[PDB]
Amino acid sequence: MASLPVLQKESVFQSGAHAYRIPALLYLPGQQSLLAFAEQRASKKDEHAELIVLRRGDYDAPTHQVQWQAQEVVAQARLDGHRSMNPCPLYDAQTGTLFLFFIAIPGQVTEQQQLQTRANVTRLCQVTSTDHGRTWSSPRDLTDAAIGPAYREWSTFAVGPGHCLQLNDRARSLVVPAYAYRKLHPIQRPIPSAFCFLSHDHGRTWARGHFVAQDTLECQVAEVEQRVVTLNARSHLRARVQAQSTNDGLDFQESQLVKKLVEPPPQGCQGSVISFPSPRSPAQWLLYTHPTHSWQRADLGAYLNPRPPAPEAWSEPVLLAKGSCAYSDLQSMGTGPDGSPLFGCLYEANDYEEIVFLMFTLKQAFPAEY
Ligand SMILES: CC(=O)N[C@H]1[C@H]([C@H](O)[C@H](O)CO)OC(C(=O)O)=C[C@@H]1O
Repeated sequence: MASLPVLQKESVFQSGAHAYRIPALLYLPGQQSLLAFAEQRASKKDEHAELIVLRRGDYDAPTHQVQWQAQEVVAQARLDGHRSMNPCPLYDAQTGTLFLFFIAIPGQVTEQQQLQTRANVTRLCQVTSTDHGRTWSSPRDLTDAAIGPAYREWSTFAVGPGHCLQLNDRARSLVVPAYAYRKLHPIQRPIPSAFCFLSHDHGRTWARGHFVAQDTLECQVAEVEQRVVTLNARSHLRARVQAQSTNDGLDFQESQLVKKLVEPPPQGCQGSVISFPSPRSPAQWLLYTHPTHSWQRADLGAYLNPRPPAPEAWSEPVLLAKGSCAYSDLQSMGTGPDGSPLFGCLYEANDYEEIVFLMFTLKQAFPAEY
């Protein structure tokens, strides 16, 4: 009945003068340290988002523990008179440039307002850093160059939330997952769909990836063995929707509903997925974390997929945290102290009053595999 015994469990963000929701985790391999982002909201309500905070954590080897440095505001991540939300970090392994994509919405203008008004006022922004997050660039509002023509086709949009992807294609392309509320019917309300923002010139210029099966929300993507881009998305149904792309995220040919991966009643809850080298035919497996309770957001579980992307291959979950659990973001941290794949997990806990950092090896969560 207890949670899974892990290598680490520390509360990295807590309620105080501000509340903190919507976590993001980035593993800088050349540093052997993580970057944890989160929304610093004046309250726990979405419209009360304000800026994005950051904390750098450095993995100590002798102790197999991570040590976080004081939290700080990524002051640059924001547009004049706009709030910031949905941090989506990504490290370009080739140029060594750190990217932090985010959303900028005018003051306290709600999401709901944009939806029932069918008037998109959200803006796609990004900030870069060439010193591991120590200093950032001036914010770059990509709204025009990435969306442009389609901006009026959406009631509203958002990126992530969570870490992004960089394919191992000829050009090492950046893939920023997302979803959008598309105005398709004159009467029927706009239905959201997942999709990815693509870039093949290392952030110079972006492009919109094509949508997936209707009714998909926040999502994440991971690459796996020829070469595919599996995407896991939140849905208003009662289970996760996943899809595969064989053309580097430009289109998703296959799209199914995975019943083994449940979703809470309202409109589900953001979950997270990543891939890692396979311990033992396929070169990689997938790991996913999301609440396992079916009525509410609680009991964050970890799911394993040893035959990606076969839907039915997903495993039964393992309890990572008992009680109130919401959003989360995973990260492949390489080889763990016990020679198993190492994982870094950031998750929303206790009625959104703290964001917890979890660290465990594949051997701890899925011993059955060994
Ligand atoms: C950009 C934004 O406001 N995202 C919000 C998201 C969104 O409303 C839903 O995915 C429908 O699109 O919902 C939730 C949530 O706790 O479930 C918090 C997020 O901050």
